[PDB]
Amino acid sequence: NSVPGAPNRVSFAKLREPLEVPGLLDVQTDSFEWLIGSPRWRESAAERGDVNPVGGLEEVLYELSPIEDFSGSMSLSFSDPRFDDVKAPVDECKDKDMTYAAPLFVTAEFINNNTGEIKSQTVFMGDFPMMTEKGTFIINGTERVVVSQLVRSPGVYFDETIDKSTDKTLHSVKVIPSRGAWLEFDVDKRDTVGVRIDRKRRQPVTVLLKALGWTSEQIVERFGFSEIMRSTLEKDNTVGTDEALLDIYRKLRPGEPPTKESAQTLLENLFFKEKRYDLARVGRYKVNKKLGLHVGEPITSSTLTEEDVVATIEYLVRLHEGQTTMTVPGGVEVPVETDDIDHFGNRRLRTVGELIQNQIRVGMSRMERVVRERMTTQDVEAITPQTLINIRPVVAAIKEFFGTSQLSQFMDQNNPLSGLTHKRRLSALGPGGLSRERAGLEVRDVHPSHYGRMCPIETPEGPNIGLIGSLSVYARVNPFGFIETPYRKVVDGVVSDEIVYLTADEEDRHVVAQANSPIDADGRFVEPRVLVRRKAGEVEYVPSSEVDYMDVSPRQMVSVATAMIPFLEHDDANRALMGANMQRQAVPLVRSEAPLVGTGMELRAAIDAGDVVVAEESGVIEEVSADYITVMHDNGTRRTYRMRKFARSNHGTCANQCPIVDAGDRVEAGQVIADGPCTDDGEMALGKNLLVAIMPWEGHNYEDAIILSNRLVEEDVLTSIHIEEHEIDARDTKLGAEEITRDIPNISDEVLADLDERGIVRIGAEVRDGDILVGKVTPKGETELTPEERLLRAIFGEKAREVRDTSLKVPHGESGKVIGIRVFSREDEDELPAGVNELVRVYVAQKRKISDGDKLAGRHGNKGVIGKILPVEDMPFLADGTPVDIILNTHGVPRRMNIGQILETHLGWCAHSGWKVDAAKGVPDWAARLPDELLEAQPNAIVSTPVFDGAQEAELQGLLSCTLPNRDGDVLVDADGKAMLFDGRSGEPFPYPVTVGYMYIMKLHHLVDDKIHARSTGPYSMITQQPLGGKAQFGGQRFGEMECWAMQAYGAAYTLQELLTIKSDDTVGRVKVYEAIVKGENIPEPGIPESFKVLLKELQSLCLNVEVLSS
Amino acid sequence: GAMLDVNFFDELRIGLATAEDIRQWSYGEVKKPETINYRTLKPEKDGLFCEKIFGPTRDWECYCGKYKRVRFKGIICERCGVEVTRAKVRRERMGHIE
Amino acid sequence: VLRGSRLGAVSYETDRNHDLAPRQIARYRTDNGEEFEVPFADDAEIPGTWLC
Amino acid sequence: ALKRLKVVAAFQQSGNSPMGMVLDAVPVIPPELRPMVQLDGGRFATSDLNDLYRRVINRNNRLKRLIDLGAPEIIVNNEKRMLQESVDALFDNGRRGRPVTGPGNRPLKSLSDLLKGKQGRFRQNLLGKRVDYSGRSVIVVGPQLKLHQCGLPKLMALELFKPFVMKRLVDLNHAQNIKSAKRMVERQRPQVWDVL
Amino acid sequence: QAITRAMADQARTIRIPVHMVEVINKLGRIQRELLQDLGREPTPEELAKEMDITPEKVLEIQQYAREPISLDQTIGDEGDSQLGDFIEDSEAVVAVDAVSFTLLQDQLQSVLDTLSEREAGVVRLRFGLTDGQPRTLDEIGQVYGVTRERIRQIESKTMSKLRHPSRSQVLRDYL
Ligand SMILES: [Zn+2]
Repeated sequence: NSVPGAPNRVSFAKLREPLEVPGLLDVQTDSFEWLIGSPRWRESAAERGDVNPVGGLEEVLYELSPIEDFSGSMSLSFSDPRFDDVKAPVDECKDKDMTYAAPLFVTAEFINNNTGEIKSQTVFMGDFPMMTEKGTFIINGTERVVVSQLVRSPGVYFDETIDKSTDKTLHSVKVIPSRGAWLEFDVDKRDTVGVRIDRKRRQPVTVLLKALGWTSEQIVERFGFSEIMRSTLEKDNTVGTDEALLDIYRKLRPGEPPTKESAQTLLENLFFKEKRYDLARVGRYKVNKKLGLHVGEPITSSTLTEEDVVATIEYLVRLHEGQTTMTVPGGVEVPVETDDIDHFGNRRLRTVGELIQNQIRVGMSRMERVVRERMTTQDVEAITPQTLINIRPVVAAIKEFFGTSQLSQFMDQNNPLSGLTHKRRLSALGPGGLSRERAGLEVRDVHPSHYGRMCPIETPEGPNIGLIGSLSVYARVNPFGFIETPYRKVVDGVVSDEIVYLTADEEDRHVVAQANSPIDADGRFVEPRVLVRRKAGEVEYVPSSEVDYMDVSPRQMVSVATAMIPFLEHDDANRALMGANMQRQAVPLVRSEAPLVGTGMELRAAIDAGDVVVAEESGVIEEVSADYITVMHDNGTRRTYRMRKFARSNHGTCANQCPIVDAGDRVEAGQVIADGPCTDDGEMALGKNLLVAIMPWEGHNYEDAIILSNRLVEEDVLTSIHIEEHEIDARDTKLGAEEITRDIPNISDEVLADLDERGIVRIGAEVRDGDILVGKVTPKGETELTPEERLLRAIFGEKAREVRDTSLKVPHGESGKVIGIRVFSREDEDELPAGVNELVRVYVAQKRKISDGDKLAGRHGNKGVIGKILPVEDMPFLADGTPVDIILNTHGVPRRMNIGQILETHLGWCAHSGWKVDAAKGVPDWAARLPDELLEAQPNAIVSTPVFDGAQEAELQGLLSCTLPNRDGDVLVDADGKAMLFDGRSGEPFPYPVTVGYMYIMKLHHLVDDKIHARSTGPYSMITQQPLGGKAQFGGQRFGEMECWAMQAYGAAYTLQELLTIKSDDTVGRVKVYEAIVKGENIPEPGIPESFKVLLKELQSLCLNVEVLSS
Repeated sequence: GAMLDVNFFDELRIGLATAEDIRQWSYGEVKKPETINYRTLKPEKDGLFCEKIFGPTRDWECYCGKYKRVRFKGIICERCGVEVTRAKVRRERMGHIE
Repeated sequence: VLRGSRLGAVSYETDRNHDLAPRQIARYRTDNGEEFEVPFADDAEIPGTWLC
Repeated sequence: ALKRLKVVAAFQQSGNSPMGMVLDAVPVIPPELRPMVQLDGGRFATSDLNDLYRRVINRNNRLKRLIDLGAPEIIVNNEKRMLQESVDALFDNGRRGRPVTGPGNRPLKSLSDLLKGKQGRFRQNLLGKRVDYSGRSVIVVGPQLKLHQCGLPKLMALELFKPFVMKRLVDLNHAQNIKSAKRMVERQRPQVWDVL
Repeated sequence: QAITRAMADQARTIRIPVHMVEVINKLGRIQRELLQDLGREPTPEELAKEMDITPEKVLEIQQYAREPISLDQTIGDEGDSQLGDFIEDSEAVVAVDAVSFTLLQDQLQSVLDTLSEREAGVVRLRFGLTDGQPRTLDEIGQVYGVTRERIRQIESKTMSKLRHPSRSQVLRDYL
């Protein structure tokens, strides 16, 4: 429901949902339209207060303007950014290898103070790349996703450590800004209060207080409660503000002579001025919230203050003393406690608009440096904003962010789930956040403040586990960058329908119930004591009126890819992590059916991903073809929607779109009008439903291998289309110009048969490994030919052929049909790089059957390669005569704790066969909580068990005991879920019943045709002469240290020597080995490897006299 | 001891090279911070890629093309100074900066 | 796949040792008394100074 | 005195003189161990040691100009200190001070960086290499095999055993010579599997 | 003047002279002004008309203004692999060309050996198959005591013999 033409998927769920799932690309689109300053953002911010908001671009231009030279006689300031329409639409940008962008215009203004003159222009600032309707960027023709970054927010961070020599609690502070110099405040093993101002040595805090200008009477009056402060005031042996400033200056800038004004202004121009220190709006907000300084005041003047420094030291000494509350004079009370730096109220999120804003700010700093620099040279009253402004650094900053950055990534296009999960990703690493090797084991953990904000399950399993996560389903992001999650407000024990979005601090202040606690039909709790979540991750039982919030749903804590695993709470967390990560490696198949047992997430994850065509406005379908759908709206006007037929995605797969509407059908707004890569009738469909048996079978499924039927090869069940793109270009050389032609040097007319009369293949032609695709030739020059070659040319009459053949050929192991050619030319005014006269792209598509070595999976972490593809007739078959389609091994299930796959197999059999609960003498006791019209189902019913609220084991037992016969009255699978099978080879019945059912398996993008390589002799490196590495070359395999130790442990001196000399490095021995194999002789003796000679020349060039001695 | 490295080694000795060792290994002094010509892409004389110091770029040719076969093997061209020999000696000849 | 050339040629010849062109040896002397031998071709004019 | 006598006795008991710790000439590594290659498309790529050597030559030539010009000692000492720091950055970059960076604030790779570490000469190229006659694929279970047997896919075996099958194709008169035998193996004629 | 001429001499690895650095800086200023005052990256025709040169000279200057990339930079993101591990040495011995040339030398020597002695000697001394030095017809004529036109005539008749299918079938595959 709520989607206008959705298929009827009956749900096993028992609880009502108060809040619908949000837009699942809001994390991208809301941030970028904040950065623009869209009217949609402006009214959405006007809804949440009238706080006079400013966009990201206006914020950067306001904090930059006005730019003034040293004399103060002239100023340049910016205002009012504007965007034109985009230069070309998204499909044209992708087709023509362009960037989807819009021109940005700002209003610059120049003031000459001594006369009074306003010279105002309108300055073009560059082609700003725009975000499409799905949260992506088309940068140079490719679709890119900017990933949000998890960082530590600026603020004050109090913490304590316990000593191990004296066993004292040593408290400390760090106040860390964005863009500034740090300062700390320790309390050491002696009773002293220190300062390490800007990572210098140490000094007592009274030095810093006197340098700020505090007398000892003032210090005693303020810190009169602290014996620590009294002792460190007495033991400092430095009295006087000038003396303290001298003591600071003597170590802060060592070597510079202390002048009085420089010493007096060093502290102010290091911290308190907006040039070199500005903790941001978030940092000022967090400092004011921690110390309680300004309660309701709007956040401005984001530099540090002396009241902030004195409040920090006062907080530190009261924390060391052991109090729990304090108040600064002129503020509110705050609790006194230490800080956790991994807490999600201290970890913020630099989203896409903020990352682009930082790069704009970096570019405009260089622009204003050049503004001052050429403002001093040029004659005044002759200059104007377009003579002051050089926009080339801003253009280059945005360009080098969008290409070659860590957080601007190639979009994951395997299926719609990969695409939707690449957005909504929170990566902790990148430029400005922690590394991978230098990251501790404490930031890779799941913290109790991730509940509802980050998913505990979905994370990589490689060396990135914990450093990349995913947003939860209901989570929002603050104006400041903090992740919120919604809660239902409960008052006097009655759960109302107010939804409040709480960040992790306010959640720590309250006590939050659980979404499945019982409710007496008006909101009032049924039980007397409710299970809750308290301040520190404590889970208790409190009285029912102590509660003041409640989760909106179970599965509030999970993400999109994790909410699609049925029966998740019966799987262990390792196998759920694997299942969620393998779900976004499935390939699009040629037919794509939807699961029998799913959760309810598959529809919304398919509409929100965007590979489905959705009717924007209601109408009636006027004309359908395979290329377009044109609907005629209710007021005259029509609209046609082109489909994307057989388009290569970023990873080689196919991106077909198929209409699913008839030619007179009435559609509604929001109704799915055409399918996508991996969807069936509008909902995400990544695999196929296959009949499974859970026996072992003759060793062919030993240790996660898999046996398949040959029906899945004959009937094209698991068959997929993969497209490859090959590119060549013909540019100018020193000796002439390369050209694309059929008149190649000496090759036969056999290999020139499929080439049209410009040297490109014909569309539809089958290509093998080594076939010419584009015939190119380059000018060679003049060389000296061998006497043997000259004699052969004189015998056979051939000429010199002053051009050298360098064509584009199909690489090793590839084939397919040529389906498309895209040629760009210099003379037709296509925008090619300098030098290139022509560029040709050929598309070769092939259709891949399933074969052994290919990797399949289910949704519960059960992967495995195919070991055998049996014939149909030697497969275990039911008493019907029906063969099974896949055989999975028994030994792999119970030691992995993923019996969600077994309960899915049972429910899938019941959904295939259908059922009918016998409510003759009333409803049976196990079906008392079953929703009505789950009390019968037709064959091939689609059902849905949601994640933490689904079908119970009592319900699966009952539905197994009532299920429909096949064609005769023959119930083939008994009340345990087990069937009697026959052996396909011997013919005898298997002696015990076997578990059968329908599991939804999917085919993963780890196919054999990409994995296999071999090499006898190929390319070699340049400095050291060892083989290159990789399948993209020919590429050798590496024989490293551990393999050498295995050879030495065996005792294989000759095998090891031959591997390390005449198979890598011995340059004159490689050729003699080849010649000796071909002539049939004995393999010769090895020589010195070339890497040893390179080592000796590097040791000699470090001035070391290394020499080899004889005897 | 051995310098061509035919594999009868007994020892490998390391030590500290003096200036006489350095300017005895060297085949010539490099005295320009030049690498190749920007137009013809051929090495510059006395530069970091010089053929008179480090040996020729093409097998058995000099720099000016005056001597171009194995018949002239081991002689030095009287014009450009490039010894006509193999091109793989540019992995073996050192130079020095004074 | 990146493919680059250090701009030189590799010839396929048999490195013989017998039928070689005649050479004459000059001897030069720098201003600190060092001495060097330069093998010039036999039919070639020996220069007056040489950069050693 | 014990810690001093280690290095004083090292210089005594050998034939080393301690004068080799100060440099009067700097050796220059051969050119093809620091090459300048021309890529596809006319672009050049070079090897980060040419920049360090060029800094040494530039500052040395300018020092010769200042000494023969007769400049004051402030200028001459600043030039000598710069020459010393450039030779230090050639041998070991970032050991003393800030490293010399290239474009993009990336530090240049000096002569001691070619030797040290997991990616240096000793551990990357000498104790373990990449090898010819070498393949890789993905394993499946072979329960019909004996213990001394493996199943090798024929498309991998044809590439590993390519010179042996070229020799045998010539020997059985399926090919006239090694060139046409290599063409038969590359185009995968039906005689190739019988020979393999 | 000293700072600017030194920067022209010493800024780049491949040294461009001072006058070419001056026209590169001129083209840079012209291109910046046209991009600012046009709202679009100018064409080579617009640059060549603003700077009074031909539209191919603009491309020659713009391709001389390219700086080398580094062989020692990490081309990956996680594998810590440099650029120089991806560049195939396009001038190494291919190890099957080197043995094919050997077998071609042997086969060509066999086919020449099954002719007559003086007829094979004429072709070997003509094409320099023994010492790499192709002599002329008068040199071979004074070698065998014959005249130049008779040397040319017997050379033509040996080429007619060697163009036979019975000789050239074993050598057709080596081209
Ligand atoms: Zn020469």
